Amino acid sequence: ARWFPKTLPCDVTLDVSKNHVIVDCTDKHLTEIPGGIPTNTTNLTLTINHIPDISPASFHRLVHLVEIDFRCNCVPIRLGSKSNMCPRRLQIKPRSFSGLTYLKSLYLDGNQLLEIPQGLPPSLQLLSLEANNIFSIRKEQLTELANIEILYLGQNCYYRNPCYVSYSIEKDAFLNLTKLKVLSLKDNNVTTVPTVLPSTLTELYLYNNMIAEIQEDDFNNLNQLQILDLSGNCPRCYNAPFPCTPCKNNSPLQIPVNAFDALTELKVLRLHSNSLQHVPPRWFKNINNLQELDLSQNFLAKEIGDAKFLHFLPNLIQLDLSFNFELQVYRASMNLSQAFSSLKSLKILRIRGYVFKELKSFQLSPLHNLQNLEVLDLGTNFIKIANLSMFKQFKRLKVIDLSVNKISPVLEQLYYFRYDKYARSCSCYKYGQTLDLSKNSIFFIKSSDFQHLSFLKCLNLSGNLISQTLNGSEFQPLAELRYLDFSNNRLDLLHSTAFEELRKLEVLDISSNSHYFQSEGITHMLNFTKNLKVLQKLMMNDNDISSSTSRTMESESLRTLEFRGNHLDVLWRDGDNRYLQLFKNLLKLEELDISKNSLSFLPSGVFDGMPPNLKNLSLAKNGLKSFIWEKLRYLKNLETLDLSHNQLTTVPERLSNCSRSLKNLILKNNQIRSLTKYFLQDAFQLRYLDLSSNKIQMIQKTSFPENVLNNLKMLLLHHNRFLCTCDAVWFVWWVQHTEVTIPYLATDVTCVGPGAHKGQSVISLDLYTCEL
Amino acid sequence: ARWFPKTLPCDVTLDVSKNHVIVDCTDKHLTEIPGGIPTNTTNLTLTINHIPDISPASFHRLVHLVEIDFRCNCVPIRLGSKSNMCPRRLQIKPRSFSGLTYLKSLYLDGNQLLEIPQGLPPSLQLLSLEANNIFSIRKEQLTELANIEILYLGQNCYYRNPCYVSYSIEKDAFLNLTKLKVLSLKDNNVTTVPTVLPSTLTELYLYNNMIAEIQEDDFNNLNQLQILDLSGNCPRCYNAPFPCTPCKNNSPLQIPVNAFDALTELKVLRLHSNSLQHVPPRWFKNINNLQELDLSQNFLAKEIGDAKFLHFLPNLIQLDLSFNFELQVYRASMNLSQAFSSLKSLKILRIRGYVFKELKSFQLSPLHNLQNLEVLDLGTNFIKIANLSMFKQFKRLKVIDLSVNKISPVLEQLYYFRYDKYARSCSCYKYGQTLDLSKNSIFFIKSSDFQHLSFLKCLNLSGNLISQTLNGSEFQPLAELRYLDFSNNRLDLLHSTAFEELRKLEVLDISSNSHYFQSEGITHMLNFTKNLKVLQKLMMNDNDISSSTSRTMESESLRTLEFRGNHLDVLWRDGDNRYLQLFKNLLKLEELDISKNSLSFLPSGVFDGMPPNLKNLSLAKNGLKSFIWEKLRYLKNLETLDLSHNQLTTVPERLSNCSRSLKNLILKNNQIRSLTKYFLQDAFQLRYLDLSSNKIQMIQKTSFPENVLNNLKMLLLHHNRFLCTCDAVWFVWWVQHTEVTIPYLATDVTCVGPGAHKGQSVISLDLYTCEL
Ligand SMILES: *[C@@H]1O[C@H](CO)[C@@H](O[C@@H]2O[C@H](CO)[C@@H](O)[C@H](O)[C@H]2NC(C)=O)[C@H](O)[C@H]1NC(C)=O
Ligand SMILES: *[C@@H]1O[C@H](CO)[C@@H](O[C@@H]2O[C@H](CO)[C@@H](O)[C@H](O)[C@H]2NC(C)=O)[C@H](O)[C@H]1NC(C)=O
Ligand SMILES: *[C@@H]1O[C@H](CO)[C@@H](O[C@@H]2O[C@H](CO)[C@@H](O)[C@H](O)[C@H]2NC(C)=O)[C@H](O)[C@H]1NC(C)=O
Ligand SMILES: *[C@@H]1O[C@H](CO)[C@@H](O[C@@H]2O[C@H](CO)[C@@H](O)[C@H](O)[C@H]2NC(C)=O)[C@H](O)[C@H]1NC(C)=O
Ligand SMILES: CCNCc1nc2c(N)nc3ccccc3c2n1CC(C)(C)O
Ligand SMILES: CCNCc1nc2c(N)nc3ccccc3c2n1CC(C)(C)O
Ligand SMILES: *[C@@H]1O[C@H](CO)[C@@H](O)[C@H](O)[C@H]1NC(C)=O
Ligand SMILES: *[C@@H]1O[C@H](CO)[C@@H](O)[C@H](O)[C@H]1NC(C)=O
Ligand SMILES: *[C@@H]1O[C@H](CO)[C@@H](O)[C@H](O)[C@H]1NC(C)=O
Ligand SMILES: *[C@@H]1O[C@H](CO)[C@@H](O)[C@H](O)[C@H]1NC(C)=O
Ligand SMILES: *[C@@H]1O[C@H](CO)[C@@H](O)[C@H](O)[C@H]1NC(C)=O
Ligand SMILES: *[C@@H]1O[C@H](CO)[C@@H](O)[C@H](O)[C@H]1NC(C)=O
Ligand SMILES: *[C@@H]1O[C@H](CO)[C@@H](O)[C@H](O)[C@H]1NC(C)=O
Ligand SMILES: *[C@@H]1O[C@H](CO)[C@@H](O)[C@H](O)[C@H]1NC(C)=O
Ligand SMILES: *[C@@H]1O[C@H](CO)[C@@H](O)[C@H](O)[C@H]1NC(C)=O
Ligand SMILES: *[C@@H]1O[C@H](CO)[C@@H](O)[C@H](O)[C@H]1NC(C)=O
Ligand SMILES: *[C@@H]1O[C@H](CO)[C@@H](O)[C@H](O)[C@H]1NC(C)=O
Repeated sequence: ARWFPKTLPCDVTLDVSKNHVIVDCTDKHLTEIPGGIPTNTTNLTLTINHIPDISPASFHRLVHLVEIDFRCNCVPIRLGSKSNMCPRRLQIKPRSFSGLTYLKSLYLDGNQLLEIPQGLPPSLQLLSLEANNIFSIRKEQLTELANIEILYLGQNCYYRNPCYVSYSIEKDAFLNLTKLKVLSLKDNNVTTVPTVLPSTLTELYLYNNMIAEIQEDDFNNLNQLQILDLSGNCPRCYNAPFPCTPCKNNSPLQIPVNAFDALTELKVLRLHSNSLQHVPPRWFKNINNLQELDLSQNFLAKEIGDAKFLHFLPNLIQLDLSFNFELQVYRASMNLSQAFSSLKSLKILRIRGYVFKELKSFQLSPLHNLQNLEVLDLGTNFIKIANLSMFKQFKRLKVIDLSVNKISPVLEQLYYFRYDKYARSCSCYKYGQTLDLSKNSIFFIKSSDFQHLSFLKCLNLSGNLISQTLNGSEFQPLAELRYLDFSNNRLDLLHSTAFEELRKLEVLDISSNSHYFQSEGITHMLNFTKNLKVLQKLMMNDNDISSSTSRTMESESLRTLEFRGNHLDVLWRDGDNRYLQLFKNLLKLEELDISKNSLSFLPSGVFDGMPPNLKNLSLAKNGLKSFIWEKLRYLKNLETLDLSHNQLTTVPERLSNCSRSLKNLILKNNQIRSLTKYFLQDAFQLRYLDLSSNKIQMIQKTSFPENVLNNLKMLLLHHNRFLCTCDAVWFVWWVQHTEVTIPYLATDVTCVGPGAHKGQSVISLDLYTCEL
Repeated sequence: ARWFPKTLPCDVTLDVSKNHVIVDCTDKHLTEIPGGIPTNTTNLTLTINHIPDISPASFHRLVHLVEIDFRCNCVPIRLGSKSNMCPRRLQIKPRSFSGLTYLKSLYLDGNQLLEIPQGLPPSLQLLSLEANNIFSIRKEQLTELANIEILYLGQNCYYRNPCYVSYSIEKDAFLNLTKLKVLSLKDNNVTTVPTVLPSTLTELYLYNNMIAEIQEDDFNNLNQLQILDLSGNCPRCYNAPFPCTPCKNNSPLQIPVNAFDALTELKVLRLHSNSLQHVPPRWFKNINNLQELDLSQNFLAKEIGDAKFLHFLPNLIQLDLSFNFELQVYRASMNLSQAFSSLKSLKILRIRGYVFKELKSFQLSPLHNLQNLEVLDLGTNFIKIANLSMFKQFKRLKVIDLSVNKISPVLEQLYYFRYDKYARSCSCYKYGQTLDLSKNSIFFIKSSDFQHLSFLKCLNLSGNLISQTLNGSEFQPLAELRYLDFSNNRLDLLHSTAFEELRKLEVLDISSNSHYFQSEGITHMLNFTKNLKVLQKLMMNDNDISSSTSRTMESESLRTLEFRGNHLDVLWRDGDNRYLQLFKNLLKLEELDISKNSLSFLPSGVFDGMPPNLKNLSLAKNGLKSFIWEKLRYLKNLETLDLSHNQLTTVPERLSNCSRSLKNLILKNNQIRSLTKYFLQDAFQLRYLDLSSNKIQMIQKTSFPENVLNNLKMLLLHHNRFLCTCDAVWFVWWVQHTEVTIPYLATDVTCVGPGAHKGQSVISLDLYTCEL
């Protein structure tokens, strides 16, 4: 199928439309730039290798390069692997880049460089030098960058990559960069705003530095600026997860009342962790276009009850005031200034970490007539009391977020406290109105708790303390609810009428409710599904279910059942036939996950007990030591079979004789040491096959007929025990010449032997002596 | 050191005092009895192999055998491995046992035998034939057993090993076994009590059968019987975890009032799962000695309120009345008859599964003057209300068990419901008075909850819903408490005064309280230990701890800290020095478990930050990819180092130069491929070394000096990658001749190659061609 096998250890992709030739050698354990890179290459990526040097030889033939991505070949010690430390900084020899007349983007982040690389071609639009050791910026070193438009210099002096001095920037070092639009000097030990900056700037990132004061004219000429981030200058250090040094005298970042007067195009202003105690209204007198304001992690608790500056922000879309509470103070209630009602455009309001005992409806009246408000986030406030009926006046909202509180009758998990959320490395909302009560202290629920909340589409009760026999009465008002997340509670399924009042429920999650399933003698009605007439997906993972009072689960609607992390091995104890049809009467079930059920064997009868339309079956991670492949004939609609992470040792003699429907067969991480002689014969309908991480030594053509292989959408073979003897000649030739997608050919499709060939890639194997 | 290497794949022990030669071939994957078993062998065990036959050659030379243990070489299908099913039942040829003039004990359980083996020697005292296929007992087949005292015939016809007919016993089949003391016919589909039985019987096991009625004279002659078990005849089938057929019309096992009149020596009567509705006092008229009565899994709920029979049981030690509740009945309270007060000798009372809402002090008054009472078990009753102060009248008890209830302001976990708790296979009580409130619904606690309970030594609150900031006030009456189990709650360690009122506390378990450690920005005072002045052991496993407001834990008493299952990798983020001394001021800490903390590397400063008297350190299961062995020099008292289940690839060049104190070094399940040339040179304090489950190919003599090997109590080497070439000549010879204890030589110290030798045990390897 190929006359010239590809030996290059990189992926090569063809973007005919914009004439791009993409060569991606990411994470190929290279110690040199590989030979034979195509001369037409436009995008060359060498990220995460151990190439110690660049020289004119490096890209000599590659005159068409628009982008070199050479990140993280020598990353700073505390940021990189401690098992493969980089011994010496990347060495760049003169005029390695000057021949590349078309080069627009150069990424050299994370190479321990000491100076800005010189000799760069004047076509360059983007230069990236994050996580190097460059902490002095001189005008002279920037002359080469006349046409530069995006310049990243951050992370060159901070606690994970120290330079032990203040960052240095020469007066007007950036000024004659007349095209520069984005400048990022974050995480750099910078002490003053650099001046004068070019008025072309649209984005300026100065956050996480040691700037104590803003001068009146620091931003005087920047009439095109759209994003300004000054966060983390004079940080609020309480409970900081990183080493945190505050400004002296509990000082805030000092910003003169007129400092932003020139910023008429500013759409985003970030003032997170600046220890602000006041927000002067005068700041925003000439900014009418501001859309996003971040004021989290300051000391604005009292300002929130006053907040006159809000009257100047009628175009604001997002307001963040999270974590402004006064230390050691547990307020009685939330005091929102009436000025919030002048925020006519607000869609997102976040006030986590205000820290107060009781929320009452009148406290939210300033928001009552904000017509665009879509998200109200009051998480992590330790609220003990809130009458949920209160939110009848907020039907228009998409998400009401009370997550992580103490109520009783999606942002990353580190978000407000992490050092740099934007550091670069080397859900039920769509169903409609969401009330998120997850991670609260709700121990008991009753219908009145949800009075006037009939409009709700998703209710998140995950991680409460609900330890209750539901009988169909607790959710009566929730007549529109489509999604209930009830995971991490203590559901007691005594009654098969549980949840039946949720007559429009489509998704139910009762995962991690194992408490009552763990003790003998307790009644469990797993047939509670019959009463849920539009239920589409049921999750009951990690419930430790090893017994059931009912012997069948019933549903004519359910299409997906997740049953992972239970004890079907106990339910299907050999000799006990009573539960072999547990799933049989889920007539429209197509996907069944019964991985992690300690199923070391399948008793006869489980396959005949499967419902008739089963399409996706997972039996992964069961410790399965044997498997009657012929029993797959009962599964007449089977398309995906996941047998990964087991102890299987054989494949079927004729996959076509076991299932002439199967498309995806996943056998990774088993103990298979050989294939049957006619394994895939006539298995035409097959499209995806994972044999990786087994012990296969040989594969002959009879097992892998090409009438089958070339309609394979992927074939995974890596991490086996291939023996590269003259018996392997067909397999080696076929692998070298096939166009079927096989991952990790360059890195993990390897001979274990004999001796000479140990560790050698099958792709590079020369077997001419077999033909002499 | 040995002139004749042992090649026999069995363990051989010498018990010089009792003149025993013990040969243990348990689970050696033998398909034949090995040659060369010592002629003096007295105890031979071949359990769990695949030896298909026994013949006169089997034990030909072994005339001194007192015991043959040949269990489970062909186990019934539903009881055995489905990956290695036994193809044909064990074959015993004639006269295989008659030459064994001293044979006292013969175990042939689980071999699918069809008849009682004939030709047995007249010395035999014990025959065991459980889990075979013998379901007709004839007097003729028993004549050979004249001297038998112990006969196990159960598990030959039941749902896990069906015979599809009723068990058959000939009239007086057992009568002429005049020495028989123990007869077990459990799990056999028996339909009547066999008669007449020999009057020597002391123990009769007839449980899990199909006996519907006892005849009035079925036990008439058994004036020596001490234990009678008739349980599981007419079973109580509700929520049974095995296929269960009740007698119909809800009939009980029918027992005439005089059926026990002859059993004057009876000490144990088991009537579990017999569907009893009454316990006639007349049953016990001539049983004056009964000590143990099991009446669990009947329908005695109403009888418990009357219970006139208890007046005839003044010597009873143990009474079990668990799971007698009426189906679908949730009683208001528990009604214990006054007759319980006549149980003068009672030590243990178990009444689980009575199922009632409210426990109150007056309900237990019949027990107030039972002076010998030690255990009151009221678990699994769904009690919602209980004033714990009532147990002030129960200071003499050792354990008050309210586990698994719904209270709100040690038996196996399958015990009452499993089919045969005695089926054979092929904790804080010690501190004093214990109140076990585990697995209840306690969400909030206050001091008054423990009013009058100052005598308690151990309190188990595990698995409740306590989601509360403790501040030192909640446990004030518990002035003698030595052990608090607070695991699986939702501890909020806001205050460093938590638990400080428990001034005699020695052990605290706060494991699996991860809830509030999972959300960012929440204050955690891990320095709460300072106030606990006699605390010896602290468990805080599986708390997901990744942040702390305090930087150090402090204690003058703590000796053991379990800190497993947290995120020290995040706390010790490279470049953040603030937590590197978290444990430094636990000045008396001797044991530290920080396994499972995602520590893929150890930041420098961790070892210098350890407290000075640390002796046992676990770093297991961390994904550790590298390790600076020289840093062990900081741990001048280190004796045990557990690095198991990591990714290490090297050992130190000279262990003695890293730690002068190290005695136990555990390196199992790593990636070590070779040892350093002088690894163990002069490591004179080393005593235990585990290198199993690595990738070692070769070991040379320089690495293993003999003056060090002579002090090793164990050296574990199994499951490596040994290369059995002429280069391995020292190691192969040394392994064959050493006296150092090396486990699994017979089974898992194996050549991986070259070719001819794959799978061969190095103990069997012949390398003479290397020496020609
Ligand atoms: C190949 O490299 C070019 C050069 O950087 C990439 O083109 C840039 O793509 C971003 C994505 O929107 C644009 O903002 C830049 O303006 C583009 N620059 C030019 C000169 O066109 C391109 O994305 C890369 N393609 C791949 C597949 O890596
Ligand atoms: C940021 O710059 C400060 C100084 O502006 C550095 O602090 C100095 O560090 C040296 C070397 O450790 C000390 O000897 C001086 O006493 C420090 N001076 C002051 C004024 O603090 C600091 O190390 C730099 N931070 C990083 C992360 O590189
Ligand atoms: C070796 O076999 C003898 C004979 O079966 C065992 O001796 C019996 O041990 C039990 C347990 O202590 C006693 O109750 C019996 O009284 C002993 N004698 C008989 C005739 O059964 C002995 O325990 C075995 N030893 C080992 C190490 O297996
Ligand atoms: C226990 O004995 C009964 C008979 O006393 C067995 O039941 C019979 O089984 C055969 C074949 O399965 C049926 O055709 C009969 O109808 C059954 N008879 C009755 C009276 O039910 C039963 O199989 C035996 N149990 C075991 C585990 O062997
Ligand atoms: C040993 C009990 N077995 C049956 C049983 N199961 C449960 C259960 N899951 N939850 C409960 C919650 C409250 C009260 C009782 C139960 C209960 N009961 C007892 C009864 C309702 C009479 O069936
Ligand atoms: C945003 C969190 N700031 C630190 C904090 N942690 C906790 C905690 N673990 N538990 C609590 C329980 C009740 C009320 C408050 C807290 C609380 N607070 C707030 C503080 C003012 C210090 O009390
Ligand atoms: C809220 O705070 C504001 C300003 O700090 C002030 O009007 C008043 O003290 C508070 N009002 C209420 C109703 O609590
Ligand atoms: C909660 O508020 C609603 C107002 O919609 C009211 O109907 C209900 O009585 C209140 N409940 C409590 C417990 O205050
Ligand atoms: C419910 O909230 C939990 C806890 O934050 C979250 O992990 C989960 O994804 C949410 N469920 C849905 C369906 O969004
Ligand atoms: C369900 O339980 C609720 C809550 O206690 C109760 O009001 C109602 O009577 C019960 N309904 C049924 C049908 O059992
Ligand atoms: C589920 O099975 C139990 C078994 O007794 C039965 O009581 C109940 O009627 C069944 N489920 C229904 C009716 O949804
Ligand atoms: C308890 O039940 C027994 C049995 O019916 C009855 O005789 C007795 O009067 C009851 N006593 C109480 C206090 O309920
Ligand atoms: C519990 O009983 C004790 C009697 O020892 C009494 O002092 C206390 O008031 C009772 N508590 C409650 C809540 O009834
Ligand atoms: C407390 O009870 C739990 C739950 O039953 C049990 O697992 C644990 O071992 C008990 N703790 C002690 C110290 O006995
Ligand atoms: C500790 O909490 C208890 C329970 O609310 C309270 O009574 C007590 O005053 C608190 N003590 C301190 C010192 O805050
Ligand atoms: C624990 O350490 C913190 C330091 O963050 C301090 O506020 C507190 O007083 C300390 N408490 C004790 C008991 O040492
Ligand atoms: C390790 O060995 C070197 C060289 O023999 C010696 O100088 C050094 O003191 C030793 N260190 C320890 C801790 O034994």
